[PDB]
Amino acid sequence: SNFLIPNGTFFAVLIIFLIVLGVISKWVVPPISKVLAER
Amino acid sequence: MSIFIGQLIGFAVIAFIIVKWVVPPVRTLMRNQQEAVRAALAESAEAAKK
Amino acid sequence: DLDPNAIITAGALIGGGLIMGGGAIGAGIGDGIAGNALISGIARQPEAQGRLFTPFFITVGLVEAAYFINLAFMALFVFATPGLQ
Amino acid sequence: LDPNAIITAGALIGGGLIMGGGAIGAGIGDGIAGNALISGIARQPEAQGRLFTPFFITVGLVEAAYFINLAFMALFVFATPGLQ
Amino acid sequence: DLDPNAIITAGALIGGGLIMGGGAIGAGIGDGIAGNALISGIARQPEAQGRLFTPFFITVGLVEAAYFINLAFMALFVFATPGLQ
Amino acid sequence: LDPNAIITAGALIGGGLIMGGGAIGAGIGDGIAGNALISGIARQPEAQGRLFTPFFITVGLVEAAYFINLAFMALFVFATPGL
Amino acid sequence: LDPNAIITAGALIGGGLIMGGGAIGAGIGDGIAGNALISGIARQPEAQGRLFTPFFITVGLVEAAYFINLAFMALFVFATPGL
Amino acid sequence: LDPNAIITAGALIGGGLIMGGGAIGAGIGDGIAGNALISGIARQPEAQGRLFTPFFITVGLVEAAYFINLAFMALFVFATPGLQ
Amino acid sequence: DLDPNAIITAGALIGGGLIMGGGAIGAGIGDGIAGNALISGIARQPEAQGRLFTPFFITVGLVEAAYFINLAFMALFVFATPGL
Amino acid sequence: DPNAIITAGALIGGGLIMGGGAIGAGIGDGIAGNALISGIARQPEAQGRLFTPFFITVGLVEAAYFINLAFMALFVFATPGL
Amino acid sequence: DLDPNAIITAGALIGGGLIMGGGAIGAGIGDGIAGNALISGIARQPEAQGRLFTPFFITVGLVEAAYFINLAFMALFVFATPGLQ
Amino acid sequence: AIHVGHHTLVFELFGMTFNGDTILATAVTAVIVIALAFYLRAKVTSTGVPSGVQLFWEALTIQMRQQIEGSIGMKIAPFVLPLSVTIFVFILISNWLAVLPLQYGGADGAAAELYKAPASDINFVLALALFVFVCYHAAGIWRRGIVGHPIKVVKGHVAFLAPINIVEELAKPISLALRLFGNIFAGGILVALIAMFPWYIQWFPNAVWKTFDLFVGLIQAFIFSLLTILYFSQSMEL
Amino acid sequence: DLNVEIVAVERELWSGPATFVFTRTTAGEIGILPRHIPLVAQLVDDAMVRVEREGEDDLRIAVDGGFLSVTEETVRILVENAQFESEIDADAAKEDAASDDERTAAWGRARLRALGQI
Repeated sequence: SNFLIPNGTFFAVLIIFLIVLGVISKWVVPPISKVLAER
Repeated sequence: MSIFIGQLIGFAVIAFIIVKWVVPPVRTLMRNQQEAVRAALAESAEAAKK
Repeated sequence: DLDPNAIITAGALIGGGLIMGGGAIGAGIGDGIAGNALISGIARQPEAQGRLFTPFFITVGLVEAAYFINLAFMALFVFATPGLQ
Repeated sequence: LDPNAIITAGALIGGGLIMGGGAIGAGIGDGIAGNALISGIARQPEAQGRLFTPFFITVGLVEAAYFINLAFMALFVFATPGLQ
Repeated sequence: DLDPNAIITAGALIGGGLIMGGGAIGAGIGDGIAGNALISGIARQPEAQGRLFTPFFITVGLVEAAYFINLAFMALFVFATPGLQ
Repeated sequence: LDPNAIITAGALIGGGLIMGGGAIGAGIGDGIAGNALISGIARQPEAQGRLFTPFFITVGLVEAAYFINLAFMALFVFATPGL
Repeated sequence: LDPNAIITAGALIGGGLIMGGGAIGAGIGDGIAGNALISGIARQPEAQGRLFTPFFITVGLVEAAYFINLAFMALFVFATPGL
Repeated sequence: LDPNAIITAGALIGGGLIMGGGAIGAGIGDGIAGNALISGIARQPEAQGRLFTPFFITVGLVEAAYFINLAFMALFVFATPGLQ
Repeated sequence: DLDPNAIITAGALIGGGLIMGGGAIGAGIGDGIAGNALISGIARQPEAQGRLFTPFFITVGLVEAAYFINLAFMALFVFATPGL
Repeated sequence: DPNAIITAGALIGGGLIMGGGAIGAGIGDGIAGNALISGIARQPEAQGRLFTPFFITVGLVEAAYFINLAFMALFVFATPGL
Repeated sequence: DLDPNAIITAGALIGGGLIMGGGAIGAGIGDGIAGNALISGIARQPEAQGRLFTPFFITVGLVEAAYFINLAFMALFVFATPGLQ
Repeated sequence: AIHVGHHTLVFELFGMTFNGDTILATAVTAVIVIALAFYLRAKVTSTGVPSGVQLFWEALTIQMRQQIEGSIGMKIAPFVLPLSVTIFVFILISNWLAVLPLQYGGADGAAAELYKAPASDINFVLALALFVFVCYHAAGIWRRGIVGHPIKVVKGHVAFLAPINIVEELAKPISLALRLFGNIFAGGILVALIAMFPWYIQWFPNAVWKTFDLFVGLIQAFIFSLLTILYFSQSMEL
Repeated sequence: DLNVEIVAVERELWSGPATFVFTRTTAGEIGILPRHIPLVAQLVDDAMVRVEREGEDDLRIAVDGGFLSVTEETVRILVENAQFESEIDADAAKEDAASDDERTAAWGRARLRALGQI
């Protein structure tokens, strides 16, 4: 019940996402950009 | 239990449909991109040889 | 005497029914119109089809929202009815 | 007056509304998409096949809503929340 | 001091009327729009008549499809009212 | 509060809803079909006759739903189920 | 309270729904048909007369269903079924 | 629970429904006919004189229904059938 | 038991709400369509503005008039409720 | 309670007012925006030229909307006949 | 013998349901129409994408605003119901 | 019953409640994304033929790029691309994992899901939407200064419509979040409703619904990512 | 009545009053009457033009490279080439249709339409 109201999970999720973002920030996107520029 | 069996059968049907119809075309596109990059690298090597 | 919760839940069910009615009508009309635009564009020039999928999927996104958002609120009406007492 | 009676009456009316809106939306959307497809086929006779792939997506996007609503009827008539 | 089945049947009748009215509205609008497409095509390309019937029958099909489900739901509501005491 | 009385009241409200929906659908569909016919004739006046045949297949089908409404409305009002 | 009062109240609401639906259908259909007619006239003025033959066919049709609602709505408020 | 109260409630609901429906129909029809007229005049100013003749016809068909609504609507509230 | 005037007022407010809903829908849609026609005419032809307002205004009248009618008559529902 | 019934009717009426106003305003704005988008696409240099009539129409539509807003405010808060 | 708050709550939920039905219909149809215009513009001029946003964003904007205005007042009807007693 | 809701593995910390099920679902999605990233890094080969994961990642990057430059160039918004591609793959994996057969019976006559998509919880969608909201609001801020950002957003494209513009600055986050929630939440209900039928009749409608839900999840992920990029461009202009 | 002028590149073909001008533009069949709106359209690859006067047999012309230009005062069909029904020989119209070349096949189809074979 009371679905709309967010719990503390709101914060925790961000952490997870941020962590994922970090990888995509450095260890996924830049290598692929280098690969495409090289190609 | 019973609902679990029904859901498992549904998932099996979904997987069968995917492998039968959508997997072949996505695999074909993957292979096409692989062949395109292979041809590009081969043409680069041929240009170096020339 | 009649249970207050009973009448409150009846009103909530009517409200949720209206939510679905409006949301589904809007979604159907918007999807039809956007698909008409996409089909006409593709028919007029097939070579452009690849591009039209970008704006089209924007339109549906700006339409389905107005519908699916309502769905969320409908839940709030039916499953956790405010002032259910 | 059994409360479940009022609950069920409200649920029936709500479901009627749900399907009324669902059918209005689905019918009008499918009609509009089919109008586009028919005009396209008339303009380019051979385009018909290449027009199905977008058109069906529209249909898939439309019927979805209808299908979704078609479920809630059960949820409203056979599993009325808060029936008590 | 009232028969619950009376309220149940009144609600079922209201719901079924909503069902059938919405179905009729959708069917009529979609049929008219598809027919407009067909008539324009026939006017512009009379030779295309044989070609245009095939998609048109599809367009009406779905447009009529939904309608019949609502029609079918009459059986579920005005004769087999769920939740009837 | 006679049960059958509430039955009939609900049936009348229903019948009214069915007629409203059917009239809306029939009117709008007929208007759209007539618009197509008029535009076609205006662009190509000589095609008038050949346009009537498809125009009916549309209109002749539109009211197919509308009249159906009438039918069930009778079942709603004149012979109300559960009365 | 008198059940017949409930019957006639439901009849009034049903008649209102009937007449509103008929009005919406007639207005939309007549507007669309008139738009087609005006566009055609702006296109081919010499087809003016030739355009009224289809236009009226639509009009009378669009109005026809509408008038049926009247032909029934009065009944609801004057010969109420189940009264 | 006075009966005439229910009579008046139903009559007013029906009258409001008819008035709203007539307003919708008149507004939509007038807007559509006006769009046709405006486009026709834009294409060719000379036609402005001509287009009024068909345009004014359409409004007559539309407004009539609307003005009929009011009329019949006036029947329900001012002299409600079945009222005692 | 309940005061009859309570039911009368409730029904009158519902009727006024319906009248406003219908009038707003009709006015908004018709005005939008007329404005679409005017905008398209101006875009496709720059200087017809001086003429394009002559029909467009008429059209808006034919639309907005109806709205006002509803508005005016809705007052009767909410203030001079029949059979109050 | 007479006040309860009259107030419930008032809220339902306000809901109808806002539903109709929302439908009208949203669809009218969509149609006017369709006109403006088409005009811009065909005539990119008419931007300022096209703003004028488009805002005329949008202002009228929003005026109808705001009239509905004001009358909903009257219904819900200053409900007559309380 | 019914709780006045119960009747007020039922009325408030029905009103909110109507507000959101209307808002959903308006938003969906307006966004669909604007998206149709944008898609047609893209089909005719593939490079117009950017210049077509300033129109589109305006239209959607207006539309969305109206819808969301309704949203706010629906909450006002439900969570803080005027006249509730 | 339907038991719509009923977050499992709930706990409390620092006076605030946390939903264990959604946290687990987002953790699974994040670890899958990180595993794919590591697999790509291991099999990154520009000179050689790229691996399948490389094909997928470069396809996503090329797409998000194309839309970016179509809206605004990289040099203006270099960091948007990683953000959008992240959002995309994360949401897509979250929605697609649900297709797995993790539905069982609780012995109560109601179905239960071992893995429930985080988007079906308001917390996840709110987190994503507010993250994007802050991100592009700050982007516009330092694109045109703290003082000018509120002024431009309030005036919008046309100043005299200032009130309406303000509502949009509030609408975009909510519209970004709620829609996603709904798009997934329905599925959570739908599957549960599909559990009403027996297995020999439940298999088919569930099959059809999940087959469509795959496309639904893909479309919603793409829509959210594209709208994120689009709002980023809107906030970063002139 | 409206002034029909079928005109080719090399010379003028036919001119005079008419009551109806039916043809097949790219968008679709169009019939022009005396007060049609000004218009510019491209005839289909195998377009045929039928002209109807007040009580005279229709002229059916097979047109290649046709462009239709209607004005309130005159109506013109600028054709790359155009041949009338009387001069059109059925054997050639039949044999050259559906040939290897699209242009020649379209010309043959236009000739057949002018004759009536279509």
